[PDB]
Amino acid sequence: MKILTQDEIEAHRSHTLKGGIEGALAGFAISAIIFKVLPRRYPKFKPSTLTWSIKTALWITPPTVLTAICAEEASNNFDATMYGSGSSSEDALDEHRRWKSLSTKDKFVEGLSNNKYKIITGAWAASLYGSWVIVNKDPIMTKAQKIVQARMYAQFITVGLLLASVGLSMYENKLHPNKQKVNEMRRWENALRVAEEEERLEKEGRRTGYVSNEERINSKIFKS
Amino acid sequence: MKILTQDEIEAHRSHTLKGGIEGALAGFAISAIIFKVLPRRYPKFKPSTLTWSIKTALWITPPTVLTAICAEEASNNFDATMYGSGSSSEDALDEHRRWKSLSTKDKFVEGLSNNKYKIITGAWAASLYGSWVIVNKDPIMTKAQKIVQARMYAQFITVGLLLASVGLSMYENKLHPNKQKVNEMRRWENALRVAEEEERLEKEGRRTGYVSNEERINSKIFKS
Repeated sequence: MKILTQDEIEAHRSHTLKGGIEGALAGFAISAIIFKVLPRRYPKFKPSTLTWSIKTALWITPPTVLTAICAEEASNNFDATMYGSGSSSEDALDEHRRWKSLSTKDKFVEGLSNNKYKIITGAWAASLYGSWVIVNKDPIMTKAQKIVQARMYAQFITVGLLLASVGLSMYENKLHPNKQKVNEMRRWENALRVAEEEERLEKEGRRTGYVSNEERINSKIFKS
Repeated sequence: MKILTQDEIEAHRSHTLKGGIEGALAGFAISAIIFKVLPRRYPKFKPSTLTWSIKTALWITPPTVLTAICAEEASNNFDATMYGSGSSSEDALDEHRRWKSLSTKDKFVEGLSNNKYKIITGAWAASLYGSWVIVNKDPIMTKAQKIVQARMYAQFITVGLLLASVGLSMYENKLHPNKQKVNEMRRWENALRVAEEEERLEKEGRRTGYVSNEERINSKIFKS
């Protein structure tokens, strides 16, 4: 019946929202450019069906992240009131509340830091094509080992997307986005099957061999 | 007309709640019995990986079908705990829902038919082991080749589960604006990735050349 509100201060990432549209256009450019780095020099990589899978999970993130902008344009009316004197009385007390914080920078670390991480991630991708041209001193060896070696670093740089992804859904949990902890795990248990499935090819798949691999046996039996 | 009674003065769809709980305890029996039929005759194991996945999606289906019981026990009961208000359009709206039917017997086809389909489905499972006990072949052929033949009927008998599934989540959309559904396509596009992935192994498996050539190998060893 008589209950006041608690911390009902209307304030969100409206400042970063402007960048939300700039990131949507960048996702379409780097999306196709990253896949060309390898196939750019060579004609057609036989194992190109691998890089083709990740390209599917990248199209679902950019169109959904937009949900942060539509939530702001709908929540607080952008055309509420411009800047003018008039007779303000309710907003007058809004200033007495910040007199206890005395820290306006609190909102600055939210935008300023974003511009930094924004570029730190873009350079984290080009490191793959720049690592080949800048340096490349390898003798005649099975180039395939490099194709399956990429998996190693990938499995790691990949989790950076999953972890940062769930944290976005668990945040909305505050008000009432859904109910009963469920569904969420759909992407953790599902990514596990498509992952463990690739192993059946490493154990059942027949590997190759050469004159150097057979010579390594002499050093193995040497153990006594 | 002296209150002779008979058995029950009601036949609402809720009458199915009785079998709803009987199914939860029933799967526990067919669950392990169906998996033993094949490995029971085989003195050794091997294809336990293909059978371990199909059994995973079956554990989450039965615990969710219960959503129909907890919904009927609350709905007809006190839905709004605190004093919300009173009756809503559900009273005047029931007028259009009452014309949908014509006779009271219409409620009998709801249960009387459920018992019929309840048996026709139980015989579709045992048909695989009862088909082997028959034993009617003097000569013997490659067994591993038959292990991949089941994939011709399975994928078909499986779709019977997917269709009946979305039909349950799509029916709620009728009168339920609140608590919308997450994303039905979540599973279709997902069931396709884990599916097409199984083909990558069929392209590498090059044991036989063709169905007619496989039988020609018997005469090939005869000629020199």
